Amino acid sequence: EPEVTAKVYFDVMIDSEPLGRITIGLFGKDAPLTTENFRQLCTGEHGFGYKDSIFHRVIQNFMIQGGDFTNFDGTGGKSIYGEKFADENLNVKHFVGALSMANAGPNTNGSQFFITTAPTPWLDGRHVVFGKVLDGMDVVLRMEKTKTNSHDRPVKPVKIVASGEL
Repeated sequence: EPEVTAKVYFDVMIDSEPLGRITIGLFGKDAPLTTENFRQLCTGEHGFGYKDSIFHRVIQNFMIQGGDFTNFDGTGGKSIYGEKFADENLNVKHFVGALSMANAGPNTNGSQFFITTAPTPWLDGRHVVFGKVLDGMDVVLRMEKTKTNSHDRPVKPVKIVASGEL
């Protein structure tokens, strides 16, 4: 496993229901630019970030997806470096509990990420794995079972009510 160089957290709610804290460890040595973008979006030092954003897509036995704090539908988001930044490390394999950057092709990393819940080998080599859930995996598995109506969107918002560095 890669080395954990930092710890960030999400506090999750689903409509008048605290789900608990998800603790995330970052692979700051294998993906320094990617972890710094994620870390500073967790704290919000640049005036924007993950606080009060939602997980807009939930696919059972696959992944949950969030990070679109501009359009809330999977089309938006932006990095702290600008619009998009380059793929760093592509040799890390996905695993249950991994943090991985969503993209629209090579070198299109913004702020959208997913947390894998099952083996997803068809993403390997094409998405930058930059962290893992250290604690609160049961919260992730609870979020994964939420009711999705259409387009794999949760019928009730799965909201990150708080985020930052631990």
